[PDB]
Amino acid sequence: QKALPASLVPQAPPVLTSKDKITKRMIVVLAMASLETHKISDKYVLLNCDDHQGLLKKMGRDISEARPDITHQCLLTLLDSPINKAGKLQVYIQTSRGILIEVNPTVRIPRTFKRFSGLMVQLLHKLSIRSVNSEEKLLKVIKNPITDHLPTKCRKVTLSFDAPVIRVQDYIEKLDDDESICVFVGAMARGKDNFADEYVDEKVGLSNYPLSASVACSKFCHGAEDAWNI
Amino acid sequence: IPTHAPKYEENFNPDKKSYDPDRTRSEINKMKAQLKKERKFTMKEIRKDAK
Amino acid sequence: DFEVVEEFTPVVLATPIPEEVQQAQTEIKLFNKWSFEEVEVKDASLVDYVQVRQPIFVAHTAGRYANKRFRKAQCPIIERLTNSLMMNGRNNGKKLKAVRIIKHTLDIINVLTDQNPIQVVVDAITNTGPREDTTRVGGGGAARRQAVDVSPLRRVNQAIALLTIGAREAAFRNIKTIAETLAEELINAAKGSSTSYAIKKKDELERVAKSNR
Amino acid sequence: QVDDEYAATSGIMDPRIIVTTSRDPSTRLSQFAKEIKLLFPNAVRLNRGNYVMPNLVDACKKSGTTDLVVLHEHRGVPTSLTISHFPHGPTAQFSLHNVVMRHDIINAGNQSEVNPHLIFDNFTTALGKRVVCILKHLFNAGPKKDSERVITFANRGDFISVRQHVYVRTREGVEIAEVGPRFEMRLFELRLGTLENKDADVEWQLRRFIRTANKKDYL
Amino acid sequence: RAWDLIRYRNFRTFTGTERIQFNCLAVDPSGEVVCAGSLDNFDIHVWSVQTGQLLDALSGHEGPVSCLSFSQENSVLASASWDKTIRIWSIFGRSQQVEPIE
Amino acid sequence: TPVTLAKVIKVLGRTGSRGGVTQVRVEFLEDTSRTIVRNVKGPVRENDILVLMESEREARRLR
Amino acid sequence: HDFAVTSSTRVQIFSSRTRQVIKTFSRFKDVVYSASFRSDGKLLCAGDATGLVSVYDSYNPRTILLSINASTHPTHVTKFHTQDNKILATASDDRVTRLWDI
Amino acid sequence: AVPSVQTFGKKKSATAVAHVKAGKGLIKVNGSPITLVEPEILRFKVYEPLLLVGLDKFSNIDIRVRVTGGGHVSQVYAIRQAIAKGLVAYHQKYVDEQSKNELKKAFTSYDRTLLIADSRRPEPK
Amino acid sequence: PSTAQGNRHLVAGLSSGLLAIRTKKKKSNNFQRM
Amino acid sequence: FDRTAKPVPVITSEVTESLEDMIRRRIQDSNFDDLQRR
Amino acid sequence: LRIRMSQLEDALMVMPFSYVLKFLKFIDTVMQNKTLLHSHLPLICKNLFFIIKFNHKELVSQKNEEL
RNA sequence: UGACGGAGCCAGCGAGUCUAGUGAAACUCCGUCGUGCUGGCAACGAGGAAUUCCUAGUAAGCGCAAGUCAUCAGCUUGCGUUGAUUACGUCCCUGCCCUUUGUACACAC
Repeated sequence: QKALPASLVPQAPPVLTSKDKITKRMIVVLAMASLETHKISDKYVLLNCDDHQGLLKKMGRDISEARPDITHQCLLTLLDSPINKAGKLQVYIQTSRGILIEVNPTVRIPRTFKRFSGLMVQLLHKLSIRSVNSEEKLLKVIKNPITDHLPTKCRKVTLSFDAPVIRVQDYIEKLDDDESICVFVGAMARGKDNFADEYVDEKVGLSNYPLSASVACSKFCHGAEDAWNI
Repeated sequence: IPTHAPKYEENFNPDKKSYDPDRTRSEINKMKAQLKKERKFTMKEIRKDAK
Repeated sequence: DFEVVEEFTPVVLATPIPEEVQQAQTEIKLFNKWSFEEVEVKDASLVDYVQVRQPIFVAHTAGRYANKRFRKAQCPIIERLTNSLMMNGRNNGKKLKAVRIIKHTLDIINVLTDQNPIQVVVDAITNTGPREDTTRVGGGGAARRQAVDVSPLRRVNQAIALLTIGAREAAFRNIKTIAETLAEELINAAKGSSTSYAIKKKDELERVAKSNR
Repeated sequence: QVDDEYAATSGIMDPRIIVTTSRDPSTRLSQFAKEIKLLFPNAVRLNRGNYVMPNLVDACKKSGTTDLVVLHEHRGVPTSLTISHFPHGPTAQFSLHNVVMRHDIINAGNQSEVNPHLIFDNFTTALGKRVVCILKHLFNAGPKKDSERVITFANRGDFISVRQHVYVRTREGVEIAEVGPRFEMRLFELRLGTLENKDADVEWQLRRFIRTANKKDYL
Repeated sequence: RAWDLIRYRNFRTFTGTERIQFNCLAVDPSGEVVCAGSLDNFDIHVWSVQTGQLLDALSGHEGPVSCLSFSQENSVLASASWDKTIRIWSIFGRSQQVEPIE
Repeated sequence: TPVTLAKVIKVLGRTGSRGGVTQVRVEFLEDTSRTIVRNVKGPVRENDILVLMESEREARRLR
Repeated sequence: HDFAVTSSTRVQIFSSRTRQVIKTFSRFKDVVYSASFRSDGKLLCAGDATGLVSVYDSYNPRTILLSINASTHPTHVTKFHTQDNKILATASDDRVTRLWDI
Repeated sequence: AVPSVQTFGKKKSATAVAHVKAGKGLIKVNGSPITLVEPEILRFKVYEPLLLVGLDKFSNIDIRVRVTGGGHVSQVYAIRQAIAKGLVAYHQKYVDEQSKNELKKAFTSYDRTLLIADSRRPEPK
Repeated sequence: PSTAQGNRHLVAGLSSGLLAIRTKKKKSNNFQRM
Repeated sequence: FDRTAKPVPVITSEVTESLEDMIRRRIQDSNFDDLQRR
Repeated sequence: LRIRMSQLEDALMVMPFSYVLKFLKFIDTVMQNKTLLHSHLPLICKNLFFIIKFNHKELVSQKNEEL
């Protein structure tokens, strides 16, 4: 009795940004990312655990906290997840130095590491990155706090290991038709999972094992895909 | 979702300017900046030794 | 029964005055269209802060309300809406433009929902203003919030602010203008539909206060 | 000694000072005016925009303020200050030449706000005594003798170097530190009425174009 | 000047600094402060009663202060003067607030 | 959730409250004799009504 | 005293005293199908071949009041209620009519 | 020879002189009628001295206003002030004092800035 | 419609692409005192 | 050629230490000049 | 005793009515030990009379024969 | 909050035989369009971290004049027009200051 749509040819999904605070989506926030740049005399680099013996110790910090590889391999996982292709996700990151970066769904993050390093240098110093086709602007540093950009109806949870463990599928179908889900995952190597106490009302976890960062991201994304039938 | 490739220069340097692919407009911008700083320094120095 | 005669000749003037203008000497309506009687504030604690008991002809009372503390609690709430509408760098000072788009949005509020638009905007204020909020109890900067209550002047202030800036961002680059987005916002806020920026923001503030109560 | 239009309330009463900018000031002039209002005490700043100078003067001299400091700029860099003493008193208007301000340089902390000590160096002429009186009756009378901020108006050939210092007195001398704006101001005009008119009689104004101009000081 | 009506002694005398003659006064309800206005000075003189000192000189009338009265409940000062102006001074507690009614 | 209304009878002074937050003493309207100490955010004065989502909670200081 | 004629991709209101087009509505994307006035004669609904009911106010073609996005099929008939004022009935090539509160 | 009355209405730099005398009932601002006073959204700011007290007070008198200076909204505020206090002064001088202070009570209950401007400002805090 | 009160119209729009309207239409004060 | 007036003095290290040890001497011996209460 | 006289009327105004009721219990116990009643009579009188004078409206609406 | 195209209107400054006055703009009304950037493979669609200032004719918008022995024209100072939001409480944080016999005469503390 119910008719078809008038057009069966599949449109691309509408790519969502911070200029659409209405649509239900999944925000993933990579917190405490290690994205800092530094001078060599002549050259700029992104601070690794491996490009130096003691540039980090000359800057004062310890070398174990200069890990951009793990926010790289989280960003790859989130932007190759099917929910990003279906257009129900956008990726915000926030550096441990307090710099918020909005990551478009339409971006193609480069697959090797030092290509991503050379991308992050120009992002951190030019505050904006255009496409090669130069029609839109698809990786940009925006203004803190993140709650100015998150949707107006959005439950904000954070991910940890010591928390009441839930299942992502029934947890996401608990929330209602216009509520989004903002999942603060920590992109540290180690640290207390308190990076977003001031934004978050629910601190949850996914396993009973010490869960890696991109594995936690992929677990929450696959649960969201099953909950939204993707 | 469509997937665009990001445009960025390799071995980026903020202190150096961007590599324009024209050697007769990057050159005029370079030498405009050069005449501005040398003219400013020159007439600053001649008015302060006049003082 | 009993009847008073108090005019004794049909009043006619040498300058011709329009019939609706000389009809306006029996009741003061806003823009000569929208009556101020039977406009109640359907939520107590906000009566004596949303003022609808001195009727006006236009939202341009040039009176001085910013030289004592609660004196802006008796500026008429149409004019408080107008003054809050004329704010950003682009539209500062332009009170006549703000009055004109308030006139347009009350006309289209009435033509969509066929009821009194002053009653609609008063219901929107009393549904939008949040009844609880969180301050940041410091401890030097320990990121913990403590739920406080919130006074009715702050509720009317934040109600007008949420409504007007919701109309701005809803008109930011869509086909609709500020008058039509503000009309949609005031209608949805009046009935309380949770499709408005304003009462979604109220529900978030009240829910966060319920959370870290 | 205290002259004929300051002698009624020389040390009886504290002053009351308004500090205000020229018209639609730049941000560095607003920072500069905040620095001047917390250079000298019982001074407050007033946002001049769309203020007429006659009714500004009338509102000040019926509210009871003693004097007014109006600041003029040039693209951030402040260039003039006019001091108008209100009970039909004098206006000394100055130009400012080498201005370095702490809001420009360094977050070195906060200032001290004590009733300061005052140093006046070689104001030898009667015009020097006049400008000393007009510059120091905008300060609070009778500080404590252990007040630890001093300011200095030192004449250096008609260019009053103006600085502010804090000090402790150590075992072998005294150790000084520089707070607040340094200037060299120079008086280009005195006149005997307030700022409203410019029909007032001039007590002194510098003659730039006479041929014996650069032969003497306080000419 | 103030008069004890128990020991019948003038225990307090308040003068200004300007040698003016006072034409009206007003006291606090909680009698910490006396207040007085003249017809040749345009100021209002505010004295503490506990100590004897001149606590303030309120300025802002442009005509001789004809009358003074303290509100008996909320303790706000109302002065009114021959410049066609009544004026309301919030003296107590950090305000220093002035409201002129023409 | 049933809500309740409470009129301010006394703005409490010299409490050591955090700035922008003022303690206040409100009595109810359904039984206008019993009070409770709340602490509000915006500007408040006497005999104005404010809305309590709960009344089972006395207010401490904030600091 | 006025009537709206729905041609392809425009709706023209003619006057009943001059019989010329007083006003015209041309900002439709596909063929506009139905165009009727409300019972108060204050606003004008037009169903369009893209299933976008757009209701303007009559005698002002520049203020589109609201654009109901009905079915993806062409909407072929749109008329307000004749008793009620705030409900609009649109049937389309979706074999289902809809009552919309405006 | 005629009973006439002149008043003044001022806002920021606009100023309006209103002559009220006995007549047929015509209210004219700058020669043109009162129903032409632009910006046309504040025409009811100009009208409210008439609609607050009824047109039967204006049925026997003719007012003329000459408005110079100022801007649009300062001129409509000068016009309404001049009209209001001119009606009050006419009913004082040539009609009875009871209608005089009834008019003063009605205008003062609406806003006393129809009758007394806010004139000398600022405050030096 | 039923209350037209003026120039009354019958309009018919054709499939040919044109519109057909057929309407039915509808000394001195001294001397006067004398 | 000739000029109108002596131009504005460029502040040097020697003149800033000149008025600096001047005010060192001055605030050492406390021979400064303020107002006095009446 | 150790609170001061300038902030005593604020210290007694801050506390709610449950603390007023247990303050009345404290006064009721302390005037059985007649040693420290008589050494603090004007302090007990001042505090107790300000407390019930400030909280008089609620106190006379409490219904309990114990109080 | 646009772009075209017409129309209505409202100021206050300023008068050396000297220069090489009438009038403002924002605003108001009436027709028309219709909202995905730039080149001979560069920038850019309201500007990050931080930081500064600000309480009524105030912030901000808008134009018009002058050019006053210093300063200014790579601009400066006037003048009007339009005109708000939020504090107007508090020492909780950051600081700065004051006092620690009550003295000054009662009463009270």
